[PDB]
Formats: sequence, C-alpha cells, structure tokens
Amino acid sequence: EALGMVETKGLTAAIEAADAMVASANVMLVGYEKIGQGLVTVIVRGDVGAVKAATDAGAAAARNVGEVKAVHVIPRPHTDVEKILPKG
Amino acid sequence: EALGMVETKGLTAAIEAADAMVASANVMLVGYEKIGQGLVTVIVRGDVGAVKAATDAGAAAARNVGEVKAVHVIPRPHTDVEKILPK
Amino acid sequence: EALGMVETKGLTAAIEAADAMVASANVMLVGYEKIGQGLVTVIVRGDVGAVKAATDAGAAAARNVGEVKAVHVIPRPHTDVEKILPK
Amino acid sequence: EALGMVETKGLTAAIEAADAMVASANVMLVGYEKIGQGLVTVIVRGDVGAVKAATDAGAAAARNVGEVKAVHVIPRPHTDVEKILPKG
Amino acid sequence: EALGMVETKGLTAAIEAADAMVASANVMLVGYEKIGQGLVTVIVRGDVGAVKAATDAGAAAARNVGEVKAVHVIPRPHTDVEKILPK
Amino acid sequence: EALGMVETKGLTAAIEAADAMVASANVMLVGYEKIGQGLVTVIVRGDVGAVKAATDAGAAAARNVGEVKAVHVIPRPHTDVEKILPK
Repeated sequence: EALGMVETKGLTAAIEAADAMVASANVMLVGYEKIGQGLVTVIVRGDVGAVKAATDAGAAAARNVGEVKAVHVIPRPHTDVEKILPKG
Repeated sequence: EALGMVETKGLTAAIEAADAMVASANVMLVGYEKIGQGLVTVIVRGDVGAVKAATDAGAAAARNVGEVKAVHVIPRPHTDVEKILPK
Repeated sequence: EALGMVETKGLTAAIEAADAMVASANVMLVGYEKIGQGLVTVIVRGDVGAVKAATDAGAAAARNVGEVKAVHVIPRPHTDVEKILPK
Repeated sequence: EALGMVETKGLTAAIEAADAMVASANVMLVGYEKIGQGLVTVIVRGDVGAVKAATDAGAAAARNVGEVKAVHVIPRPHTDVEKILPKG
Repeated sequence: EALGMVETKGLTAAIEAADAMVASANVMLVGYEKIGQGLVTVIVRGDVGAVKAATDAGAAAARNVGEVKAVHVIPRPHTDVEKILPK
Repeated sequence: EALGMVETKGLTAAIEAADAMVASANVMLVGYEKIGQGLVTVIVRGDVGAVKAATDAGAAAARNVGEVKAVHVIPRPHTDVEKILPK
C-alpha cells in the first residue's frame, strides 16, 4: 500500500540501497530515477510496515557505501499507487 | 485555471509535495521538471482555492523530507496553461 | 523586433517572470531554455519599449519568487531572431 | 578559415556574446552547445582575423552580462572545418 | 552471479577501470552509468571471486588515472541482475 | 587499436584538444562525452605511437584554454573498442 524512497549521491550507494531494501523486507523495487548532480532515487513498493523496514535497511546500506541525501515513506491509496511517480 | 508550483532540492521531496497536492479531488498534477543543481519543480492545475491549499500542503510536506526552494501560485495565468509552461 | 531575456535560478521564478512579461506588455513569449545548474532563461520578442517594460516586470516579479541571475534586452539583434537563438 | 569560441556560465551572456560577435566582425554564427552546470559555448566561423575580433567583442559583451569561462580561436583547414565540432 | 561496481569521478578513469576489470578476471562488463556531477559507474558480473579480483584491479588502475568514489561487490544480488539494475 | 583520452573542464578546451589530436593522419576522432560538472572527454583511435603523440598534443593544447582533468592512453584495449566504450 505504501511507497518508499532512498535518495543517494552516487549510483553505487543506490544499487546497494536497492539490494538491501529487497533483501530485508517484502518490498518490490519500482526503479531508479536520475535527477543529475550525482543524485539517484531508489523507489520501492509494498506494505507500510515492510516499506518502513526496507527504507531503513536501504538508508543504512547506502550510508555504508556513500552519501544518503533523503529517506522517506509515503503511505498511498490502493486505487492509484504508482500514479504520483515521475515519467522521467 | 490556477497554476501551482512547489520547487525542491531532491526528487524525494518533490514526490512528497506531489502526493500532498494530489490529495484533493480538484487539483490535477501537470508534471515534474528537472532543471539541474538537484532542483525539481512540481506543477499542478485547478481552482484558485484548491491550488492555494494544495501548494501550501505541498510545501509543508516537502519541508520535512528535503529543502523547499520555492512555493508559488499564479491564480490567473495570462497566455494559456500549455503556452505558459515548458515543453 | 527586439529580444528580451530574464534568466533565473529556479523554474518557479521563470514561470512567474514569463507570466508577468506577457501581462505587462505586447510581447511574444519565444520560450524557456534550461542550461543546467538550476538556470532557466525566459525569452520574449517585440518592440524595444515593450521588451524593456516586459523584462523589467518579469525581473521584479521573479525577484519576489526566487533568484534573478541576469536581465538583458538586445534592441536590434543580428541574424533574424530564429538564427540568433538556440534550436 | 578559423573557428571561434566564447564559453559562458549563463545563457543570457551567451546570447549577448553571439550578438556582439556577429555585429562586430564578418563571422557566421555556427551555434550554441550546452554541456550542463550552466555552461554554454557560442561557436563562430570565418577569417582568422575576423574570428579574433569577434571572440574579443563576444568575450567583452558576455563579461558585461555574466561569467565568461573560456575564449579561444582555432585556425582550421579549409577542407574539413566544422568536422571537429560535437554532435551534441 | 555476483555484481561488481567501480564508481569514478571522470570518464577516463572509468574506461581504465573497465579495461582492467575485463583483463584481470573472467568478468562480463554490463556497462557504464552516468549519474551527473562527473560520476560514472562501471558494472561487471561473474563469480564472486572473479568480481572481487576485477573490482580491486579496476579501482587500483582508475586511481592512477583519476578519482575513485566507491568500490563495491554484491555477492548474491536479489531481483536477477537485470531487474536490480537501472534501464 | 589504441584508445586515447583527454578529459577537460569546459567544451572549448575539449574542441581544442580534439583539433590537436586530429591534426595527424593516423588518429581518428571517436567522439565527445559529457558526464556533468563541466567535464568533457575526447576519445581517439589509431596506432599506439600516433595515439600517444596525439593525446600529449591534446593535453598541451587543452591546458592553454581550460583545465585538463585527465590524459590517458590504453595501448591494447581488451574487449573491443565498441564494447569498451559507452553508448
């Protein structure tokens, strides 16, 4: 039901965050978003609780590799969940 | 139609602003714009009051995630929404 | 016809400058140009006086919304407006 | 015969450089190149002497509006002049 | 199969890391990823030991050419290599 | 085939490096690569000696225009020139 995000400065940290997120909780990786200036956002989906767990492990994983710029969990409607996400 | 903008440093704060703005039934998400230096702009369209309330809710939500760089509402855009916005 | 430019750091300020420019005078909005590092240029065309008045109005407006990096008017451009501007 | 370049931080300064270059000497504007981080390169073509004159006025024009990052004149072969230029 | 990454500040360092990685071990170059601010990531795949040896060799090499920002090996990735990586 | 690279801060220095490298008949310009933070990489292909001489001439010329960030020659690239380079 919720959306989880880990924004890092560096792709290596983002890949590590992504891997940790999916390994730790029952979340599905939505994808990556590059906005420039080394900023990469990793987006995940699933239960709010599992998203909170995932985002936490992903934030930790990336801090061990590089710089974490933002960490957020967005509870979302079951009707139009991935609606709010960008189209690049 | 009113134009509402919330500009943030980071995409995570932009997605958070967009979620807060889209929360009301009369506010429609136009899109995101990446301009560099980590800056992302969220643009919404709707009734003046709805847009004002939305952008305020956007900025409030965005602040807690990352840096809000700008918050603005153009109640009566002059050319047309499509013409006044970038491609 | 003259060329008017308002360059801002942030898109929100640029949309506001654009709106003020077309509202102020009989100027035609050519478009926006993103060059990176949050820099957005709003370009307008018309009579020198209209262009001068418009750029002034767009700069003043954007200034209450964000950072204005440059404000410039080219009264008599060289290779006809289309040629002098980027694709 | 030569290639002239004025690289500015800001598009407003680049448009001003471009306008000054074509107004001052017998040069032809090739175009603009955006490389990010506010960096814009204005490229001109013609006689080496006219290119030197153009680049000088363009550098001055842009310094009056914004930041000039680089100014260079490249004498080139008449066979393949614009060959060396980027394809974006 | 394991995932190996060498992130550098500069493309020249990245090409050098890539070359050293494929020369050192039985690793397959997946590709390069540009994320802005001069950051380039070189990604390889193969046996954990081969990947460890390769990343080490690519980091050492790039270091004599430019700035290495990160060096990381994921021994057992989750959503099969293609899914875990960006498009 | 040998691979030669000259990485600079600014495009003007990159065009200058490319002109100096392309000056010899056995050095072929592969292209330019923009990676962000004002960084531009010029890549050339040819005989080892020609590539070495070219990159050195590139760097020398580039220095006088802007900042040279990296200069490197890979005499014997391992995969293949097309495979070892970004898309």
